[PDB]
Amino acid sequence: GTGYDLSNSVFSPDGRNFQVEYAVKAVENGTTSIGIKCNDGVVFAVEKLITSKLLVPQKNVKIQVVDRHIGCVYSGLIPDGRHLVNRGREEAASFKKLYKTPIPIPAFADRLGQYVQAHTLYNSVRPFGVSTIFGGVDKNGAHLYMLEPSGSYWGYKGAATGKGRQSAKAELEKLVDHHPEGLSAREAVKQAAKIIYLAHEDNKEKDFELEISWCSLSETNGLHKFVKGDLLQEAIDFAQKEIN
Amino acid sequence: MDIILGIRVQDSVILASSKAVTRGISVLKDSDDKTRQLSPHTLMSFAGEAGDTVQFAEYIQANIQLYSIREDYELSPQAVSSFVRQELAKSIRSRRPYQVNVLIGGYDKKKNKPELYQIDYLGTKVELPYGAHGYSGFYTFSLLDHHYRPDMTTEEGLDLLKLCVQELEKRMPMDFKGVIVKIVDKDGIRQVDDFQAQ
Amino acid sequence: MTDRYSFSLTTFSPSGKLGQIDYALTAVKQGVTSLGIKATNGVVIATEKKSSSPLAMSETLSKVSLLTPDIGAVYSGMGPDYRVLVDKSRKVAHTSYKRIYGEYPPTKLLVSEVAKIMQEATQSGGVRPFGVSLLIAGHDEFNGFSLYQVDPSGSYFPWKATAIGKGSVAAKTFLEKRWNDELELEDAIHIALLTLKESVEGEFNGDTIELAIIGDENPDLLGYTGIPTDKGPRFRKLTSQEINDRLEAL
Amino acid sequence: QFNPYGDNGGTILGIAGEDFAVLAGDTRNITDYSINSRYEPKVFDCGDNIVMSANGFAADGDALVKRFKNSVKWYHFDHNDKKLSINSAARNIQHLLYGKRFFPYYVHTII
Amino acid sequence: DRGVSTFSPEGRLFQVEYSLEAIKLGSTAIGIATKEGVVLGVEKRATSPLLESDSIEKIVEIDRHIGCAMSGLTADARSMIEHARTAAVTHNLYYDEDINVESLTQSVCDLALRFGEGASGEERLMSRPFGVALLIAGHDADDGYQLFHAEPSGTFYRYNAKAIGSGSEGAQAELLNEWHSSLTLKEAELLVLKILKQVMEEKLDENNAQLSCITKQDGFKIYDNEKTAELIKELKEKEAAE
Amino acid sequence: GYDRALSIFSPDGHIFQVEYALEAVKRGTCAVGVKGKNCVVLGCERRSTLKLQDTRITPSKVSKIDSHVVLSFSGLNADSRILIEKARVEAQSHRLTLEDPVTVEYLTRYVAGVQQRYTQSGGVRPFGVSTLIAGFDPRDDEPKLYQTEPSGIYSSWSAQTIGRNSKTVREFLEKNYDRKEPPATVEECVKLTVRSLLEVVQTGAKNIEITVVKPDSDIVALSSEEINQYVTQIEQEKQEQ
Amino acid sequence: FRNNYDGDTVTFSPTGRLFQVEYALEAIKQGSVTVGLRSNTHAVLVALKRNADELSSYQKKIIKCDEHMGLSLAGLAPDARVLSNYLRQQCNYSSLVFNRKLAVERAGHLLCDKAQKNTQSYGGRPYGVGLLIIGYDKSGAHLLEFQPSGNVTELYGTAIGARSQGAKTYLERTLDTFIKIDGNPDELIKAGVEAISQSLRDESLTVDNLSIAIVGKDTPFTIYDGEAVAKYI
Amino acid sequence: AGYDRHITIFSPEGRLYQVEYAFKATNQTNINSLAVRGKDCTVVISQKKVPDKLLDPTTVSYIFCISRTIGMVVNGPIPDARNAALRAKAEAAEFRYKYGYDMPCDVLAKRMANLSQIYTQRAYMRPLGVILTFVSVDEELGPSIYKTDPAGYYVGYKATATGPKQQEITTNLENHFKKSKIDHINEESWEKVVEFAITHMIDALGTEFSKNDLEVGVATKDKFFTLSAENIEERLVAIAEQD
Amino acid sequence: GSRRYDSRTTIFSPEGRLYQVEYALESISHAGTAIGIMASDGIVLAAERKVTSTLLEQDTSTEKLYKLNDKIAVAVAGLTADAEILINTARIHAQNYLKTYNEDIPVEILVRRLSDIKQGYTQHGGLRPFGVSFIYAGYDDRYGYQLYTSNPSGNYTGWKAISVGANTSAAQTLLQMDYKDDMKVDDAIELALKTLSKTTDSSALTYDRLEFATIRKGANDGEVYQKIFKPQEIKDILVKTGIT
Repeated sequence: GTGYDLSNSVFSPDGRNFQVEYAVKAVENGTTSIGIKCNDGVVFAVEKLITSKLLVPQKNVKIQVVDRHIGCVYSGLIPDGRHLVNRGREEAASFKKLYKTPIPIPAFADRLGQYVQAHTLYNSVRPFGVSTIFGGVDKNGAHLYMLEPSGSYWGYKGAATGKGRQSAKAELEKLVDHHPEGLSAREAVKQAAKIIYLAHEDNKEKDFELEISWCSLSETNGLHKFVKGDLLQEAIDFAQKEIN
Repeated sequence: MDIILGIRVQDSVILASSKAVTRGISVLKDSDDKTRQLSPHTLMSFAGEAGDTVQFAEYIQANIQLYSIREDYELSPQAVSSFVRQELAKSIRSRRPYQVNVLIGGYDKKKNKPELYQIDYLGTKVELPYGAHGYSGFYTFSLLDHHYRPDMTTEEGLDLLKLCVQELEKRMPMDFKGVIVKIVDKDGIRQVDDFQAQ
Repeated sequence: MTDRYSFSLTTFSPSGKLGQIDYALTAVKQGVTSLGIKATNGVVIATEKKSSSPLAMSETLSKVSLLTPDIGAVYSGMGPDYRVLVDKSRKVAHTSYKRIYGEYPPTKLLVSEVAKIMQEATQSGGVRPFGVSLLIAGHDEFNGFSLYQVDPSGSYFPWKATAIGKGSVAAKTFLEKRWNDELELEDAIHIALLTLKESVEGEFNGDTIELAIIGDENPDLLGYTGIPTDKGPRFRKLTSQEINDRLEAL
Repeated sequence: QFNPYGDNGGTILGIAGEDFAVLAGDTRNITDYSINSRYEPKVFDCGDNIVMSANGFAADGDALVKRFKNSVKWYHFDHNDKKLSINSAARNIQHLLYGKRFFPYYVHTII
Repeated sequence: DRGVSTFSPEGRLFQVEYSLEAIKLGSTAIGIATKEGVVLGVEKRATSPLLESDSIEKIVEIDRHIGCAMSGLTADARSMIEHARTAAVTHNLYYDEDINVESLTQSVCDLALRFGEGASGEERLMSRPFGVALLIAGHDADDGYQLFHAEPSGTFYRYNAKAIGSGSEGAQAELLNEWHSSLTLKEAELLVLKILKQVMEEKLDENNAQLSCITKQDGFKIYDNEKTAELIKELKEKEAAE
Repeated sequence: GYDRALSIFSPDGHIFQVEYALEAVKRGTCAVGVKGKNCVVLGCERRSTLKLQDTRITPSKVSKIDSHVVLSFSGLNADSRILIEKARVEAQSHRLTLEDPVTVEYLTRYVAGVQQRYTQSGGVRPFGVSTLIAGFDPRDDEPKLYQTEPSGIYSSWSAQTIGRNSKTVREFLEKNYDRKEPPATVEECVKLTVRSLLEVVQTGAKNIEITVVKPDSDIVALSSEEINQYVTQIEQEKQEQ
Repeated sequence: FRNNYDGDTVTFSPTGRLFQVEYALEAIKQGSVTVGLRSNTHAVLVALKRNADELSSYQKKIIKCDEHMGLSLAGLAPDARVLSNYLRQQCNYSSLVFNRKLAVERAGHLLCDKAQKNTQSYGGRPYGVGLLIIGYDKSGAHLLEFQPSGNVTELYGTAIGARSQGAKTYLERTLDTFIKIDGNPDELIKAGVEAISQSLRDESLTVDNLSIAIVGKDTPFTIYDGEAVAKYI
Repeated sequence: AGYDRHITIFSPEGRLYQVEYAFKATNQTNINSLAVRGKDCTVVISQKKVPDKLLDPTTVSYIFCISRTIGMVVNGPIPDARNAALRAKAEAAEFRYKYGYDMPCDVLAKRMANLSQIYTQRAYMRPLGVILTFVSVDEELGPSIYKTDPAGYYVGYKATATGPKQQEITTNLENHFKKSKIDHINEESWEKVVEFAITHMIDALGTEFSKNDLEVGVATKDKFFTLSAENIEERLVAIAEQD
Repeated sequence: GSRRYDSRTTIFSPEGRLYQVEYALESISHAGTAIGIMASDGIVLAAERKVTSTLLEQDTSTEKLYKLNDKIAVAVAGLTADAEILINTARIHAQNYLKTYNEDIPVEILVRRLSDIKQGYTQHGGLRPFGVSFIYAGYDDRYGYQLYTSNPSGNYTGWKAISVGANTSAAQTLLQMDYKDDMKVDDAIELALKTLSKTTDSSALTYDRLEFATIRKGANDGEVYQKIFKPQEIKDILVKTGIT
């Protein structure tokens, strides 16, 4: 019969969880966000749809930091993203309390992965309406991950989710092919700005604000920092030049 | 300690309890009734810790009255004493035990025979022709071993208790201000209001 | 999180039928045929090892299980539901009996404990009944040899001989003809191999058939010597060779 | 064995007038034979025209004043910014003190 | 089925909105607040002549300075009155003063939305909302004479005059024209008694209708049948005048 | 564990589980209570679906809460035992703490409070029981008669009936009971109780039980013959006309 | 469609929506209008209170959280009480433990996380009230708009409730004017009164109807009602 | 009545549809995997499919290292796979701490199958839509293959296969063991046992592999380890110089 | 959530009836007939075994007649497993009373307590009621020989002669026809066998399909004795009564 899409943990006749697939629809509806892995770090960028002139510029921060080396950005239901980062912050602090060393990125990825997957096992809980792009620099190199409402995550050379994910993925694939030797942290910030502007065409009706963050071993000492001031404007100009 | 006396004769149980309530230096009350009626044919006297003594007695009284209404039936003096023993047996291993020693005197309407039970705070129940708690037993038991007969009438038993009280007034250091005497038989429970000079 | 299923999943229908029990019994009917025969000096329990794949090792899957050194059990229906019941039955034999009386429970009491576990899976909140019927054979000092059948409802009956599973109707009819109250243990094993052949479609040998007996004490299976009162377990599983030798005299 | 209590000395003084009230107190904080501070305020303004000082064990004194100042704050939140009267404050402090009856604030408080 | 704390497409709680319908079936309760005092009046509504009408308790005392009237499922009010009486006495114990009428009403309304089958917030152990509305009337030194209308929704409004129950819609429209900011205590007494007579199915007498008032001097006082009967006679003579 | 809200509001402002609980009362055997000048009488009818019962041990309809208070009911027999037990425990608890037996009003207020609690608690259904609580206040000779219902609402009556055909017997009492002159004698108070039952019972000497409560813990239940003498006298009143 | 997926907050729709959250947003639009606006020194809350009858009182809309923080409500009053009391505790926790005035931005984070927990778990319901939080901290004046969905946004000026679009369009146009009203509380309030009058349709804002609150550089959060708002009518 | 296919309760036929649909979820990944026993080693081969170019291929894995000795390959969605992987690792560590020796392959399989049974009986827990294959060289049983499923069923294998094209690989292995008359691959070194597993994988599926198409896990005495892309490359060169 | 699958076992019908209680009574009406008859010198328990085979061991079988106390015994109609749960708790309650008061528990108190447990499943818990009807045969020093019955509703009544299970209407009519107040146990044994033989759904009433128990106070003792009849003892009395 039917009704398999009403309850969360219910398997449909084809072995699918529809409540999870319905949560992905909330992500696809959301704002576009990207992540680029470079030669010694990662760069996160997010679109910020300006609804009206009443919004205070450079205030409504979307990119969140976990611990001191991990940066998180998500698409879809913003409150659901904040809940996941809050859990991640507790999970990162729990690791550091017992093991002294800050939580590794592949370790942190599993910690969020198990927590999101847990919300697909019970009908009393709702799946997360967010896809989270996160990463940082640890003991052995940089890592980039993208998490799904299903709990599925993988390592990425370049990640993209949201409204204009297709336009972003196409631009990210161009970078992987043209740069087999590896992009630099300086180049990744400029390129992330361009990709967001090009992915904005799927939402070109509304004006937007750009927000970039980066974690590089040579540039930021392996700590997560926001791109501010001159470097931010340099990236915006690089994007505004190549949009025409 | 307070004086709690009990004697079972031919057709009744007689309980004698001291009237004095002393706190430290002063005798506050000289007319205290250290006994509670659990049922129409069962009476329980008590002595021990200042607060625990009345609190335990009223708690037992409430449970027996609750059973009497639920079943529309009076429990036998044996069944009541077994209930009291178990309550004290649980108490001794709790956080703060009841330090109460009780004498249960009742008339079994089914057997048509009087019964007397002695239980301490530990939960040690024993059936006796005569019983006393505290230091009263040190004077009275030898008296009752000498003068007691099972076929004695209620009047004979009252005379024997009179002989016990006179000894306790002579040899004991504490002034217990006399005793209140109650009779439990087939007709129920009545108080001897003339024991001051019987 | 938290089990929000605090209500019963098995309820009384307008007709008076308990649906989930009836359907659990339907699942037993689909299961492979297992049988049990009680003799004068022993009890035999047997079943077919339905190999899901020829690559799969049938030895690593025991359908006949030891509960106590004197009590054995076999099933028909759902494998996983049986396996967890065995673990629960083994533990309840210690916790509810052996750790109190210093000895293993009699057959009738261990069966009663298994029945309680299965009964609770019928009434308790947020569970389904066990999709298995069990045949429990055992021996104790004061009852002798006995055989019991436990159902998904929690109901249990003692038997002289019975079968459950696929062709339970046809097997019981054949058992009624061959059973008498003067059978020896070897005679009961002989009839067991005769009755089980009618249910088996493919190969009928010591590798496809699982058989165990509750008979005499085995001091060779005890593992230690010195205590006169300890004489060994009465439960013994027959090896692949021991079955084949008796299949030649079929 | 760990002793949770201590003594910080000092002395406070409260005199009521016909239309005024004073609450004085020395600014010296000490421990045993050593001086901790020559200026450490002991009398506090708690709002609603009420002054308070708890003298004895400094840690318990600070905790009590901090709990009372916060009790006045919540009194405004729950009762439409009503001014806490001196008799209402006194009754409230009783419950603050008796709340820790079996682990007392080691102070002599005056309002 | 459906949750007890489920929202409607209009933005309302089903169980709360259905609870208001139960109050609409209840007996009429009218309150009028004046500068001399607040007057409360209810309809007894006896189901049978054999029923002792004086046993009907729909106006209760919370404190000496606070009283309230109930309408709807009167059995649901018993725990609310208990909480109100406790909160008033507990405040008197903590602060050595009388509790404000606004503060008392707020404490009662803090129980209203405490319903659900496991709502995430605290521990709301109640299967359904209360089926009763309250008319909390009193006096304090800060705001003077007050009249509050407590709902099962958790919200409370202050009124100069309010009518709740069966004839609530017609009685409120009557209160709109009759009320002014200079009414005396006696004027409000006949006014409640007049409007009750209009909405009541039975003829108004001292047995099926009860009056009460809260003043600064005497406090909350329930009018006995002899005192009420004299006011009904006075109200009848003043209506027959013109 | 189980906290599913069974008793809930409906579109028209009704709680159906409480509404159907009164329908269970309408099914149960009729119970009537009348108060005179110095006594209260409780009368209950007995079912006749099966007749081979042992009348000695079969639980009677009128149950004593305390030595001075009694309780009769209508509806489910299983639910009533829980209400009676809770009332009996509270009766002893009041005697323990207040050092004074309960008033009829207070005991009624408790039983009604328990019933109301079951109408807004999760995982429970309301009691299918309406009760009649009668007796005398400690050291008081004024008769008392109260009624509770599944909804939790309680009130005092001069005369009240509950159960099956309670609509018919109430009409009788409404036109036979006068508040100016309540049955001043125990005899005429019992007569009015039997007369009201005979409107429903339809010739039942063994189907009518009468219990009389008097001041100062004086409760007595009438035997079959005692009640039969009233029925015989009442049947003559009709025939002499 | 909608009827099958609006039973509880735990259920997503095929399009990826939460209807129980969306219905909770409809409770705001039913509520009375309230306006928030700020400059570089002060922040003002102008709230239109609603009366049930002409005999009823105009229910309070502005709640004080701390000496430097406060908020206005639109929708369910008890849901506003729960969230404001929580924000009262959080402001109090920061002052007692850290001797630190809670930042207005962080106050919005705390209200976001608490409202989110009701939108993911079964049994619970979303809050049915929109909130406008103002405050002056270490980074100047602030204004935040809270939504039952959990979404909190920092704004220069905004309005929520019935007919709130009229006031919001005005503030979007007057943006460059009221942002520069520094060192003058009266003119910032008058700009908010001119904003709330743009949403008027039924009546005109009167004495016992108007509610104004202000917090700034040298102004602790104070609420003005009745006689104190007469010079702004 | 029609909710018998929504929760784990019995249908009129005595079936559990939620368990049956959990079995169907195992083939969602479209990945085939086989397991074979050597003379003193156990090898697992699994298909590795990386569709997106943006993915880091090193992170894409369905073979998990449970303990020092035991390895596990999974057929089904990765979130449920990692859920079962974390639990198996937690159970393996606890067993060693409590009982003083490394958990055997069959015991871990039984424990994980018993947990799968609980989701089959209890209503609030959904069954994990994954098939787990445990492999190790036990200190008592030797080379071991044990496989669990959503039903709570488990059994030992001489050799096994799992996936969409499971039947084709299964019959291919069957026919080899019917020919060889032995239950294992008679070879000393593990490299040739890996080579055998890749060869019979190619023959059954009818598809050629590159070094990035496969995923290998080798279990030996006291150690389980996974082969890198270059380790598989060396193995693919050896089978090429035979065909 | 889980609300969807809730049967709501403890709810009233529009008429004022309890669905699950009514359907549990329907379940018992198909189970084997159990009869209890009280005589002037004892009580007789008789029960018909439902579903029997030639290979069914009867010697060790006990499905309907259970021993709670040394003075109290029960007849079972309905689910055998559900009965044993209630029987176990009844045996414990009997021993708890003996430990507390040093006296054997009066018959009614044991019956009421067991009935109150059945009542609990009727009002709260959300679980199904026990599909069991009991016939209590017992003796105490207060009322003497007593016969009680209880059903899934939690209601209990006293009887002189009563039947539970299948064909109760037919069995009760035959009992009401031949019962007299001055009956002897031997007469009551005969009545029980005659009533069962006429209400049996099978061909003939044999010994292997019957369970028999008598509670008499032996005149040559002065104490109450319970006698659960053996397979041979049932076979004997079947011939003597004229059934063979």
